[PDB]
Amino acid sequence: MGSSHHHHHHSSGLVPRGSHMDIEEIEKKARKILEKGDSIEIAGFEVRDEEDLKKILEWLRRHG
Repeated sequence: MGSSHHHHHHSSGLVPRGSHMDIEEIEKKARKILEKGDSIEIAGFEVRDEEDLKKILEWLRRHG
């Protein structure tokens, strides 16, 4: 019932420069490769889809 993994639409994106530094800012650059028809290797992890971007999102964000 509603298997909606898409947590980000990516309409365009303002592409901000936050003091916090969030993967949101990086995802506007990163996903732009994925939607163009290539794969971007983020932090040595080969991201091919915005689904693969969710793994490097959570793993890098949890990496204290």
